[PDB]
Amino acid sequence: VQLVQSGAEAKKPGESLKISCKASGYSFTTFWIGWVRQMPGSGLEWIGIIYPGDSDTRYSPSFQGHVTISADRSTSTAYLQWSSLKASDTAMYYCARSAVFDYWGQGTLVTVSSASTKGPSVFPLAPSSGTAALGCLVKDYFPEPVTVSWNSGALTSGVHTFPAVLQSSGLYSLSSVVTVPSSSLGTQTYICNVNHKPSNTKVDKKVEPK
Amino acid sequence: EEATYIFEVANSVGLTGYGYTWIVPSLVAGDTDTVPAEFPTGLISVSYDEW
Amino acid sequence: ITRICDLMSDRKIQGVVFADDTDQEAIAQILDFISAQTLTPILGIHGGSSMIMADKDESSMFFQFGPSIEQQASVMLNIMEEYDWYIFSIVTTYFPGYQDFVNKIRSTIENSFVGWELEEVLLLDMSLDDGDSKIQNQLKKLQSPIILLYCTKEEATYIFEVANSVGLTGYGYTWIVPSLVAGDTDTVPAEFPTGLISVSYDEWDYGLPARVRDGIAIITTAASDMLSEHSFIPEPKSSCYNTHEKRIYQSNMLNRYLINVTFEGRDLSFSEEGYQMHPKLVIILLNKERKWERVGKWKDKSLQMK
Amino acid sequence: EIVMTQSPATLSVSPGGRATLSCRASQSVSSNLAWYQQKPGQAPRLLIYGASTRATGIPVRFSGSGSGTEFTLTISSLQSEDFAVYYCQQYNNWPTSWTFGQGTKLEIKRTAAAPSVFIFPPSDEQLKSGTASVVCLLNNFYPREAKVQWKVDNALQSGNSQESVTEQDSKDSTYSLSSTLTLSKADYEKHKLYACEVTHQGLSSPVTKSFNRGE
Amino acid sequence: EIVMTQSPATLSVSPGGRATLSCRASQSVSSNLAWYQQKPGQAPRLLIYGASTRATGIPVRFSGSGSGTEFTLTISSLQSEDFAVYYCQQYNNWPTSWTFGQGTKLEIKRTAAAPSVFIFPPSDEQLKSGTASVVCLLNNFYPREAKVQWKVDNALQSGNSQESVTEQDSKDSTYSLSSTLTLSKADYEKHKLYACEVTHQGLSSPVTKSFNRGE
Amino acid sequence: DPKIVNIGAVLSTRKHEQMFREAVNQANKRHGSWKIQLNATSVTHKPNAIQMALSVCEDLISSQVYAILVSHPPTPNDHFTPTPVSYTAGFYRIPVLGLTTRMSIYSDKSIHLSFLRTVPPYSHQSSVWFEMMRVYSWNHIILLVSDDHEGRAAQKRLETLLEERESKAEKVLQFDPGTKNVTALLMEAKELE
Repeated sequence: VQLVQSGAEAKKPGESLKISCKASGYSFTTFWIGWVRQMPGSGLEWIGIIYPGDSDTRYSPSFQGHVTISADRSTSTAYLQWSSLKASDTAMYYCARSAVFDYWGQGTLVTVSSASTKGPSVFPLAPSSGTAALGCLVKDYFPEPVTVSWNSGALTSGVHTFPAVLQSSGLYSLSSVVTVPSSSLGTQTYICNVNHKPSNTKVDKKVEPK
Repeated sequence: EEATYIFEVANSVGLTGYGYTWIVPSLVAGDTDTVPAEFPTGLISVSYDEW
Repeated sequence: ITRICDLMSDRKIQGVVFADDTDQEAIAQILDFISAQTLTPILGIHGGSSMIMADKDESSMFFQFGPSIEQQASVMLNIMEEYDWYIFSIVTTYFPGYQDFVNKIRSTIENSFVGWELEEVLLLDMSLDDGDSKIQNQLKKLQSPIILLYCTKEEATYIFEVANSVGLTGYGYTWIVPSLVAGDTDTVPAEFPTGLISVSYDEWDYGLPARVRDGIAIITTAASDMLSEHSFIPEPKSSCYNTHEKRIYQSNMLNRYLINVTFEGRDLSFSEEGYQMHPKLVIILLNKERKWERVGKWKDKSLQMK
Repeated sequence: EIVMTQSPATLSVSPGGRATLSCRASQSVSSNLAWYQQKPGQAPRLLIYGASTRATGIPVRFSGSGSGTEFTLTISSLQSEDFAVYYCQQYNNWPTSWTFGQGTKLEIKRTAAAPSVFIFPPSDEQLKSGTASVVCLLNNFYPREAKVQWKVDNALQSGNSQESVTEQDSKDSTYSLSSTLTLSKADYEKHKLYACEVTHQGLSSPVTKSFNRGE
Repeated sequence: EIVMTQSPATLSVSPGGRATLSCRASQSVSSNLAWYQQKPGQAPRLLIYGASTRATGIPVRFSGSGSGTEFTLTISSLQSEDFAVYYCQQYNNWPTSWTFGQGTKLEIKRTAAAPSVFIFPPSDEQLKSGTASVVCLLNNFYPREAKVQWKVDNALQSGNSQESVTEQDSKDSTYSLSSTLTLSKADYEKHKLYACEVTHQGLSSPVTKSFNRGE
Repeated sequence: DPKIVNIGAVLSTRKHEQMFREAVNQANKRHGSWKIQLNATSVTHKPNAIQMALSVCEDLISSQVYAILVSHPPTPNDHFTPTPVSYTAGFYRIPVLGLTTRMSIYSDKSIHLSFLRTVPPYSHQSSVWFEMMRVYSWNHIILLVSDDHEGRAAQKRLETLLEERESKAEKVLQFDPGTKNVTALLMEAKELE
């Protein structure tokens, strides 16, 4: 059995999108497909369950009349289309398998944010004053994600990628840090490489003590 | 309690029908408020003037 | 079915005899079905076909060697009457033909001028749930020196257990069980009330060579009689898939030929029902040891015993 | 109309120990209850259907029981490699209700580890942008909680610091903390002493370490 | 005239499992059997008396019963304090024989660790006594099965090196090995190259620590 | 995870298979599909009963059915319908379902040992006759059943239900089927009150 979902996307408030959950593991009319939502720090909430074989659909009591759950008969893809009323529904939607969420999909990260695409800002957080911590702070970027590597991936010991925090301006900030022995402060070159796919930003920043 | 066991055995072998009536004294009767185990209906006993 | 289809397609056979060494019951159904759909006669001599089957159909030609329930019942009540015992009782359950059993018993009791007194009929069902206490109560209520039984071989163990719980199989008392209850004489359900009596078909006194000899002789004699009387012989269509073309002729007179079977001065006439009219039956008794033994034989409507 | 509840709070356990959390049923569901062990950054996996059996392809280190009582976890003799999040849901009748819990997340237990503390002032290149970011970093500490205080000229700061804690490492199961304090240029230039106070059970006394602007 | 057999000799029970050791009764020893367990550095304690009971102040993990026929216990929910040395003592004719057996032990499983290999020549002071000892030291390796040998001018040596293995480490569950070769001063001065070669589960290839005399 | 199970049915016309499949599809939708998946194998009637028995064995060999349904043939002769499946797919003691079997000689659990039917037999119509008679002021019946299993069992049931009311049937006049000369029986029934 297998399940493939639509790619992650971000849209401005007041728009209607569609994500297709396609099942290629079993017959298209044998199970009741559904939809669940997992927002950060909220849990799991059911949205709608539909049988693609007869388009029979049911929806959650606290959501009904806010989005459509369509399907097909040959492409075997269930379309979970939303409406313009969505403004704070940024989450990672999943499609169920047999009404008990047997085999989940890859997930579709849907973002509804007012911030537009813009490249990240990388700052070298240098060490001072026999192990010292040094890193790179990636701030003020949108949308997700940002990949930070040390020495083009050759440096992996002690590398910690902090979870991104959200500021009031609808932007994200994280720090990628690493502990290094103090004997290698001036005898080794440390450069952090930051890549942001949506804005295709590729920046290599040297980290040296101030 | 011995009487209760004997009644259990007897009704298990179908002796306390409508043709076998049992007479028992007051010692077997005990307190006249509880009915332990089987105690098949139709038992006639004699006791002291209590109530 | 494929073996038989190859059989009447390869060899020009008009009538076929089979032998089996298993107690399978469902085989008799398919042999009867073949004997009905195909005009050729089918005869059962051993295996599960020897077990009595209910009745044939409109165009079935299937004769087996097994006495009917009525014949066995008559033999055993004749044995009981010969034993200077005019008292009996009825115990049975919900089984196919038990109604005919009771009807035959009642009819022969009423027509007889002997003083037979039936004391109630037991028809408790062991397949019910939570009825064990009721069954024990009925077993305790009924107690007669002579009692007949009509139950399956599996229910024999249940009846043995409830009787041992009742304990009525102590001093002088008898019991008679049919052929189906005994099953295999070498085996016993570990609860034999030493002194049991039963009537059944012959355990081992008629070997298969003699049985097949008798069957072949009967078939050949019937064929010769049919060929000499009507001065013609029948022939169906040997088609396992085009058998509908074999219905042009009506070879019903073959049954009239087979119903006059006899050989070596023995009344071997076949009943229209299918059961043997004049078979040999053996009485078995249970001794002190864990084994049974042949007691008497049934021949020429006579019973001998020691 | 009966939301499943998970308990008790957080149940981080040592390696080689069982994991038993309650999903006390408020309704009278016939036999249905599930937990669906999930790993953040992945999709939840099917753990139990019918609140009594186990699906094919899964070991027997997690199960459940109950028909009218509270369906509860039946995990015993497990390892410490899971450290997964545990919700609990049920379906009394389908598809109508779809009641779900909130999830009693389970951490990983270990020996107490003191945090390696460090500070990071602005690198003089964010100064022209008009934003000053000061980062306090804690590395390789247990447990997750760590009292972090930002003091600007030894003054209490509230509502201007963002805390980010990493998950347990695959090697030593150690957490990392990053407290970022973001201020304007004018507010940053009005003070010189910026200090981080780090209090943890792995330290005999809380460590207070300060830096000065322009050095 | 009774012999007790304990198997396995080292019950390798991973953290989060069970551990059962039986006492093979050579004959029907009534219904009375005794079980004892000792951790290193501590005397054994009476675990089970009478082969079916539990001692005072006892946990509920291990239990066992029998009637003098291979009385076997079962210990589940094993913690990190398990994996001690287990002995069994039968008693039917108290006192007539009181024969003992051989006993066994157990170990705690963990991830395999690479052996840190070091070498040590004489410090030019031990050779003044006419005897030279050359040391190979293995640090923090799991399992304890590490095969080491000595190469003296690429010549096989056997029966001249004494090896000591430390007990399981209380922190990282690791062993330490010290293999010392002892020779005369003339023999030590008769050769220059001395190497210790170690092969282990965690080593892709054997690691050789080598040195030359007077360098 | 849900093990595939095959439930088969033999029934006339090609069209009937379409709602056979539709109904078995609907049945699984009522429950979940994470426990069991329901399939179906279908075939159509054909004259030679030997061929039907052979195809039944081939199907159960190729389908290991959990329950087989048997229909009536559209070629009259309403007696040969449950001939092959009753005893061919009965050796393994597997349930068999019939829909339109008003004949009662299949109800004896001595020959078939595995048969469930959804239509009552003619003994129940005899019971209906009794119920009609119960309050209509009629207590002087005359049975005229034909000498056959389809009628003899009905007569026996009618008798055993009547004797519960301490009443009796005056006559059991019974003629064999097929023969067409029956007049004297009516005269015999004529000479009564």
